[PDB]
Amino acid sequence: SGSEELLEELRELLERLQELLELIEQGKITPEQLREAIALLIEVLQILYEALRELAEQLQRLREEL
Amino acid sequence: SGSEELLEELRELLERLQELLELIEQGKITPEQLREAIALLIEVLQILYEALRELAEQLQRLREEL
Amino acid sequence: SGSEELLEELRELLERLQELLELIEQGKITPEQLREAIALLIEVLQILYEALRELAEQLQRLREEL
Repeated sequence: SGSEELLEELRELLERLQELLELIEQGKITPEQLREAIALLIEVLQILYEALRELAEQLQRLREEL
Repeated sequence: SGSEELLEELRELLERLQELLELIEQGKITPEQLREAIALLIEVLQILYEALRELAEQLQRLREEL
Repeated sequence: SGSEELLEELRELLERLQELLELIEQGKITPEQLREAIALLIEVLQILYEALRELAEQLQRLREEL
């Protein structure tokens, strides 16, 4: 579906966020990397919101098919 | 549905987060704005979690209608 | 379902994020706590992404059951 393609981007961005998470856990993240992590969180969330909207549209269209 | 109303709030908060993202991309965000972005990310996520829970409840109720 | 178990972890992590949000709103959060909040946002998002993928798989399997 389309939701899938969106989930692929969630996946890759989250792999970079996983690296930033491990830097936080290690105590090594710089201010520039904290700003990168904030930006990636916003980018991920915008895509996850769109995938949510598409899944809600599918569920309500099928609710309208019964 | 109810999920929709929740998605509207995700939408507006995300428009402010889009502005903060562009400040990060420009290299211009202040510490106060980084703190604002973190707060908005938490607020958005709380709403997206509730919308997720409602959609999972709908899917499992329909799973129970078949 | 499985999505539920995932939503429980979203719930608890979000209760700690709620506390960090209130510190931001009060003007009292430290840099260490800002880093904690960023890490928790990434952890929550990884779980919410997995719960999204599972719900999309369920919807598309049922789409394939009609």
